[PDB]
Amino acid sequence: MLQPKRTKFRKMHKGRNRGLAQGTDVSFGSFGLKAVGRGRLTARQIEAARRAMTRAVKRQGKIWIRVFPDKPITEKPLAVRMGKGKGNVEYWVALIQPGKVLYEMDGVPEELAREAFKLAAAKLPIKTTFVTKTVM
Amino acid sequence: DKKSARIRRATRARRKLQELGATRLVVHRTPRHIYAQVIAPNGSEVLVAASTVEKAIAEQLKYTGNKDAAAAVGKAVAERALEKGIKDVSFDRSGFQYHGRVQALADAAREAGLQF
Amino acid sequence: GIREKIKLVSSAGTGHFYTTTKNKRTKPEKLELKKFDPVVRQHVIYKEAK
Amino acid sequence: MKKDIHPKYEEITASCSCGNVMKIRSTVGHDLNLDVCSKCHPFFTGKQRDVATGGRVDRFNKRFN
Amino acid sequence: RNGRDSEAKRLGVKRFGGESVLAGSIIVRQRGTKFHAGANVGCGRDHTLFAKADGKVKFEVKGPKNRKFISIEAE
Amino acid sequence: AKLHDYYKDEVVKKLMTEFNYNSVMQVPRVEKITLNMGVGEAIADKKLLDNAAADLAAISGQKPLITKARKSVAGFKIRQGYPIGCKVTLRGERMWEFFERLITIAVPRIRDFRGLSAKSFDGRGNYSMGVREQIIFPEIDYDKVDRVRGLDITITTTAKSDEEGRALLAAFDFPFR
RNA sequence: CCGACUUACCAACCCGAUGCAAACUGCGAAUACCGGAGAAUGUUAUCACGGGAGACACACGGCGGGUGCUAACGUCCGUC
RNA sequence: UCCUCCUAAAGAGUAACGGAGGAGCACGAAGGUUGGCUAAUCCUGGUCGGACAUCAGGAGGUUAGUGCAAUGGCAUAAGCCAGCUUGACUGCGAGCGUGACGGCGCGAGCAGGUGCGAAAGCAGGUCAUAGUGAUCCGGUGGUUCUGAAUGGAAGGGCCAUC
RNA sequence: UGCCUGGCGGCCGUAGCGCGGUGGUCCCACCUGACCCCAUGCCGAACUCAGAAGUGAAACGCCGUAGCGCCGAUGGUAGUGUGGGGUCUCCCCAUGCGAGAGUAGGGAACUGCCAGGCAU
RNA sequence: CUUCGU
RNA sequence: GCCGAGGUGGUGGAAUUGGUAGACACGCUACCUUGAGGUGGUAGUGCCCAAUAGGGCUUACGGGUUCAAGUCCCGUCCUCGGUACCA
RNA sequence: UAGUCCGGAUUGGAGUCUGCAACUCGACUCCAUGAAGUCGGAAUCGCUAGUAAUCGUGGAUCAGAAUGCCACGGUGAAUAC
Repeated sequence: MLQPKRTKFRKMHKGRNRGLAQGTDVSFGSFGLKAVGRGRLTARQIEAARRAMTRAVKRQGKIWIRVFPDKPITEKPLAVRMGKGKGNVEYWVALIQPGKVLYEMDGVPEELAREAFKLAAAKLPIKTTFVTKTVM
Repeated sequence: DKKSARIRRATRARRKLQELGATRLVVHRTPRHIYAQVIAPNGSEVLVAASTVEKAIAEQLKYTGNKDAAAAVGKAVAERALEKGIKDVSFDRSGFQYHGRVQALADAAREAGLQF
Repeated sequence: GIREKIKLVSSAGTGHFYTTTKNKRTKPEKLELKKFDPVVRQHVIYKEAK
Repeated sequence: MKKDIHPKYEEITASCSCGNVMKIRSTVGHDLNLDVCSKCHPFFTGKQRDVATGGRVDRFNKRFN
Repeated sequence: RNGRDSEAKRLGVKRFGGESVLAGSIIVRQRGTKFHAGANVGCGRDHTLFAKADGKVKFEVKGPKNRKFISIEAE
Repeated sequence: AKLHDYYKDEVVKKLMTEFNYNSVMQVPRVEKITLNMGVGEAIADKKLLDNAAADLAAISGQKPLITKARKSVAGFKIRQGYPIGCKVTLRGERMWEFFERLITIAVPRIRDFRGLSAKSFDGRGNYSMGVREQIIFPEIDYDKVDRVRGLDITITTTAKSDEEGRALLAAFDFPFR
């Protein structure tokens, strides 16, 4: 999984996922999987999509993960009442806005990139799209 | 280095004289010369200046960079200040130590009638 | 609270004292401390006392 | 310099063994005698004298004929 | 473990710019020196900026360090 | 003193003739000499520092400063503000006296002096050399042997680079193996 | 003791290209709030002093949020 | 119970068994004032000495320091060193801020007496915000203010204080 | 009136670094010596005093250069007060305000009083 | 105190 | 699940007022006594490097405070003791 | 009365001699170097008189190579209730 080594505080507020993305353009690779819809990805979904995409392209070329979790999501145990403090940190999500290039890759042709990106996008909760690297 | 260090030693008391609204007697010391100005409480105009680089003060002295040149400029700046009439001024030693030539000019203005 | 609580009494015109605090550990000396006495209306020497 | 804290600094005449004399200001309190000086030292003149750095074949031609 | 907080100290700018202040009246209660003292404005031991003359409050940005000052027009 | 005059004539002439110098204030002049004695053993004993103080007061002319610690280090068992060394700054006629005694009557006596290092120039012309024994100076009685207690001497020069400072030093027939 | 010859490797500081932050800010609104001036409006709507109170278990809806599972006709605030 | 930050929605305020940390002190110098100075961390050179002690120079500019948690501040330094000192002074106090109130806080200036400084000035504690408890009852000291016929006194009061 | 220089400011990076060239009659800086005032927690380095032989080396001032720092539009976008709407843990519409970043570009400051030297 | 099997 | 206590050499156990630990007693190693073991007596000993004086690493694991952490703050792992009630 | 003019290990250089041959691995010489060691823990050995202790010499083996072994003399005790 992906998780920040020594984050500053262990628990953090919920907040909202409002607004659009920042990593809009395909910058490191030639092909990218871009988020169409809003949501948040746990580190398990990110690593599962990475494994499926890597098995698909058989470890040729390079694959960039353009998003890090860095947001602890806490969750209370079972059969516990409300109150008594904030719950223990159980996983780490990444807040994903529309227009966010989640993944990038290069070194592979466009057809195997297309099949790999379907095989990776099947693991994520959000709707995605395939985008190509543009100039300007 | 030697110039920038003296500026902050002055800048402590220059700001206080700016707050109090005092008419400043600003001395300047150099190994060759000495200079004295009386600057108005705002700080944008001066009232009277006297120095050793004036010919009228320099021609009467042995050397323009000693204690006696300081005393002559102090006497001249007190006499010229009372030629205008500026009776109560406040002394600004401008970051120099007081005792050397700044004390000669200050003693000369104090003895010739410039009340600080 | 290990800093003990002392009074210091005027040498003359003794109808006034000041009160303060003093560490008995590091400074076991007297506290002379010339202060103002509003009965004599002058500044006099003062003296430590319990 | 401050007055009494410094030790006394008297001008003495130290005498080298090879024949040089040298008036210095020092604090030893007396006159002083030397052996080696800036002149007449094995390094300062040019007699530095590294050893043979291998006299082996010269030793063989000296020993054996 | 948590649940300890203090009581708020009611800081902030009390007399905004263009207001009319009597002498002694408090202009800014603050912690550091966010606003410095200018003409006819005193700084307390609290770093509280108060009025030393009657007039209009003015905020300015003076100094080489681009820092703020509070002055008073003696009106 | 004498080496000051030897500078002002011969070394100024030489350094005009070997570097192109536009001015006589372009020449490297030697600013100060600092004699540091980093005793370090004052973490427990106190009088050994007061003996090294008299050592630098004898070797040099004037009384030393006692240098305290700048930061505390737990590796060395020193604390913030413990008097861990001693030092002497000497400049003017006193550094010219000390420099003439160093170059003439002390530096042969370093007990197999095979020639000190010329690579010890730090980068801005300042030279630094460390003597291991304070008995090389003639100020020591040798009936009053205390400890080995060497020091380090740093000649600080107004040269810009290594080669200008080395020209200034070797102009004084400095040893330089 | 010098020390050289190379790699399945982990990699600081810098440099450029990417993101993230309630407890980060070299930037920074809209609103809100304070003060000054002007016309119209509103049965003085404002302030102070005095007689009498009640009330101090709130609920839901929008908007900004904490907690919860961005669960609850949940819980706790701000504002209407 | 008190202090700092966030929640807190750019005035103030604002809850929860919300998220994080601290205080129940210290200091006659660590206070006042005058004069002076300016960091951390790297690189290089150098006796022991070494990653890290002291020295010198350059880089760098406040990444340091503040008696103590955090925030705000700080170079005119509020940070660092030295001389002389006791303003850590008495009676007040215009006008404000802040609380339902008890209260708490800031304060120019005025009168007396000082300390530093050549002087203008500065000082009625400390860079600021924590370091604390009301009243009763009683203890010590000073003051003819009262003092149960009268003169005293005891006891009350008032002031300082525990 | 025109250059240079010095003192105090106004303004606070379009103003500051960098790189290069330049100034010495004055002014300034370095400098010479420290009998004396004063000075170093050692040290005439600094502070200070008595002096002008030397130099413009360093520092500073001035000119030049965009490698940076810096300023920076028009348009757009994000946000948002108010009134509506939905496919409502987010958005949209009518209207009002409208950034931050970036881009074109600007850019090696401007200036008030006083005093000195110079040339008109 | 003990002193491996035949 | 909550509270309290403890995790220290090969072992049992001490140092919890922040000043570079293992006191004690076993064990083990070398020597001695013994025909030879056992007991007994002497000198050792936490583990890496140099041949020394030394130097480094050492308190379950991770990180912070502090000039310095076994000691303080904190997270997780484990072992003990108490508790886990009223329908 | 000092690790010292004690001690003489270790090491460098220069040699000699025997021997076909001296590196592994001989003995000695000369110069330089100058280590541990200041009477030795628990324990344990030899000795009753020309003995213990101490000082030298000689021989066998042997081309060369004894601090061992075997012999020989010089000085020469203490104690046994």
